[PDB]
Amino acid sequence: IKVRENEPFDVALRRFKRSCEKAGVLAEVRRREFYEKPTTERKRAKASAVKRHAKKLARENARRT
Amino acid sequence: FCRFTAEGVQEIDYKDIATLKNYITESGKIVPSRITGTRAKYQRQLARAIKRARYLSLLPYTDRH
Amino acid sequence: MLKAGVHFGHQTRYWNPKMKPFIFGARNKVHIINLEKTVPMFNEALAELNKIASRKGKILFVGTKRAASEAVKDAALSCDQFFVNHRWLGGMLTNWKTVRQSIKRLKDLETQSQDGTFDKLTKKEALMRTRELEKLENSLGGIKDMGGLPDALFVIDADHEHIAIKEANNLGIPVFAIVDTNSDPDGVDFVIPGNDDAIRAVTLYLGAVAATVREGRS
Amino acid sequence: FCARIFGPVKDYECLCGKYKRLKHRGVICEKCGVEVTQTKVRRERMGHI
Amino acid sequence: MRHYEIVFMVHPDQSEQVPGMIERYTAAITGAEGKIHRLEDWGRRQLAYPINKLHKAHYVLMNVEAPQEVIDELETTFRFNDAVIRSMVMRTKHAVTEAS
Amino acid sequence: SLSTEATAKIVSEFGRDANDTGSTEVQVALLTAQINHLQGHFAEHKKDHHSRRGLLRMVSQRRKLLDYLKRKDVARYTQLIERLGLRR
Amino acid sequence: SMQDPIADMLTRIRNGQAANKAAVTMPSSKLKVAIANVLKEEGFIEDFKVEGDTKPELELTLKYFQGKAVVESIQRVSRPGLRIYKRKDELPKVMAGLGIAVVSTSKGVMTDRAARQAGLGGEIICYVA
RNA sequence: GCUUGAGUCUCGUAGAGGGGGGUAGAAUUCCAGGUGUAGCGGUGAAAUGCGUAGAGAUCUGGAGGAAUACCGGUGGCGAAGGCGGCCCCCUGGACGAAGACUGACGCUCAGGUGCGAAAGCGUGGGGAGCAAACAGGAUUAGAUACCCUGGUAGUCCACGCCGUAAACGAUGUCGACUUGGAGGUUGUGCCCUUGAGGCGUGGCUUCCGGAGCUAACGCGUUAAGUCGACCGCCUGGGGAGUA
Repeated sequence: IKVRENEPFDVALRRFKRSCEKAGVLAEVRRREFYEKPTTERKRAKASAVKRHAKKLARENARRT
Repeated sequence: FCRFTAEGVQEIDYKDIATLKNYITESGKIVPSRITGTRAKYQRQLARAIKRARYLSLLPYTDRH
Repeated sequence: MLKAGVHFGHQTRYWNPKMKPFIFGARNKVHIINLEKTVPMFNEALAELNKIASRKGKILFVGTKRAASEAVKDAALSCDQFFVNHRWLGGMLTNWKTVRQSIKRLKDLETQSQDGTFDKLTKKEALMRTRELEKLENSLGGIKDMGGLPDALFVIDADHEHIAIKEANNLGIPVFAIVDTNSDPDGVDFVIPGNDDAIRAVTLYLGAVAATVREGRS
Repeated sequence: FCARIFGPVKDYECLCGKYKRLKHRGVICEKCGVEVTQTKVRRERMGHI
Repeated sequence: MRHYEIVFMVHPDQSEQVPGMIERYTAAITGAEGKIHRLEDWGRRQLAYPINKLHKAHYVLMNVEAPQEVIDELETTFRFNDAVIRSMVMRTKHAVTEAS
Repeated sequence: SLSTEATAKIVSEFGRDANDTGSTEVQVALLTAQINHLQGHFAEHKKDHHSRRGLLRMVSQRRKLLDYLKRKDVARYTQLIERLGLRR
Repeated sequence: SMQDPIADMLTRIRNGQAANKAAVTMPSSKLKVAIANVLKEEGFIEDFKVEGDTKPELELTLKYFQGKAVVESIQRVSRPGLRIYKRKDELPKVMAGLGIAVVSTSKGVMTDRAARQAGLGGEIICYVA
């Protein structure tokens, strides 16, 4: 939200901004709500997130080349 | 892995904020359940603590206006 | 002493025990395998392994496992028996009616590197004739001199050489396979569970079988 | 204080803590050929110059 | 009969004329059959975010066992008091004594 | 909601013991006492359509154990509805 | 609710094979005892026990032979919805003589062959082969 | 007459389940006041429109109407449909540890009754954002389509009517039986819960597979597998799910 750092910068540095939320408000307020997307993307999204872990366990078995 | 909502028995009230200023980000946000490893149930129970802290002005909605 | 120190194996819980029956899987941290049914089930094992040995059954030793692959060459080459210690070629016991022609390939190239085309050609091509020899030899060598098909089959892993088991069943050959509680126990002559992925397992397994060969050839 | 030249930091325990179980008591890493073994054997493990 | 963790904040203006009301409110619980678990007066602790006008309100805790029909009249009084700006209660069965 | 303070008393009156609650004159009066106190719920606010299947449940089950007391003891059946009053 | 007790029995017998066990329990009755005692008399099932004081726990001991199930193809005839009343002449002979049919006769539950010995019938319980 | 079926009681558990009302924070449109520019919106490009009668933007204050962020989890509730802030009043369904009982009191079902998102209409309120009808600039051989600037029914709430759907893991409901694992969510019993563990017992749901079935893809303890009970429906498409 607000970064200060007295005078050892000489740069804008939007570090804590992007560390707090920053864009997380814009992504939801720019276009129409669309009553459907939540359902959709909450599900699809996390399902694929679980696949990476599943990938971790299934990629180390053989691979003998 | 914390002795908060596993060994810390019986709902953690928001009165002792000397621990809740560790759960909120220095602004007013909440730290995901995938960051500070706690069971989703009590992250909602801590969500009840932070919610009433926002209703009794101990933990605001955000840092400043 | 309790076979290779402890032949009831080990198998970590993802041991998915359909096999549950065949082992009454006792556990030790990681878990384990088949206490009872493995210890007693090996005396009667060397019994069948003894009879079809005297009636000349040609006992093949199959182990595609990189580590105990030489224990396969031990129990097989030290006697006269045959083996398969490398990459299981798809069809060396089901398309063998064409791999016998591959033996014609293997056995005559041995001849060509000897007195045939050993230096009657450009050096540039010579190199390749020899090279290929090594590759098809390390896996086909233990079947090259057979005068038919095997009857006794000592398959080590089932978790990896399941097709080695399946293609032998293309002719119905009895399989003496040491397996697991998450392997392929269905379709054997004798599943002798417990550990089947330990260097000393194959040490006293094949040692206790190499001795049985030294008797069945009389 | 090397794993390959002398021996396992701890008993059958890798320094990176990759290998743990007893069944892999001889496995050699394609990179670091370090056989996990009893630290007592790390009295017999001599090195050279 | 019922547990209600009544936490309330009054004005730093009433920071001195409220302890007298502390006598009022809990004496009313005495006149309505009820025991108090933790009577506390911390002071005028600094608020989180300014509540419409001023920052830093005067917090006072009670956490009292009283009928719901009594705390109903009570929260009404809080909400209809120029001191209290915010005052909320929790649910029954559980009670505290630490609050620190 | 059928308070516990009343349930243990109905089983205390109608039932011949503190805990012999698996009998006819108990489960009926108990469920009847649920309705008798449920007045306050289906009188005010009215639009509880999901709570309607809850009603469906308990009222019909009540008519099921009465459905059995009828085939057994008609003397106690007319007596049960006579003491408490659960026919009307 | 598990509308047919014999179904609850033969299902546990069919899939008792689909599980390949050696002992299967189920609610017992004078009837099931009868059927299993005849299944024993032949060589379908092995020794059954009525172990149970007032609660008869019908415990069977499945029987195999060569390494194959003797009770291989089995199900019910007298469905609770369709009760098939058969006489003596129009009696069903499973497998032209390689399987039998348990029948509750005017004398009781026994093989259809023993029902012929009596010369009377009616309720043909189930086909067991 | 007796219980392994159904169900009730004693003691408890989590939530977008619902109905009626209220509250909190902040914001788009609009209005006014302090400052100030000649541009703003938007598109592949362009433009109608607005503006020097000081817009857009910025700060503070205010009246309406409507919607619930991070936490969020092929997770939860339910017959289905559908539904996310919180509190207050009331209540139900699902499930479980250890026991006491009635003793098959159970399941389903044409005509029928009830629930029925959304939308249209009759009535009393209603209008910020958006949007059928319509107008205008254009890509184009044309625009009553994709874009944009406005705007009415409507969107919201309550009382009724039509009683309609992809009202679809497209798989009706109930009970029993048939090798498992990684998981997610919600309880409990036992052991040194000394610690975020181990071994059993139920509901819901996803994926990989065995027995089995199928045209095949694949379903697979929530089955398209094996039986019994109950109900609706089909006999090539079009005509037409229409008069």
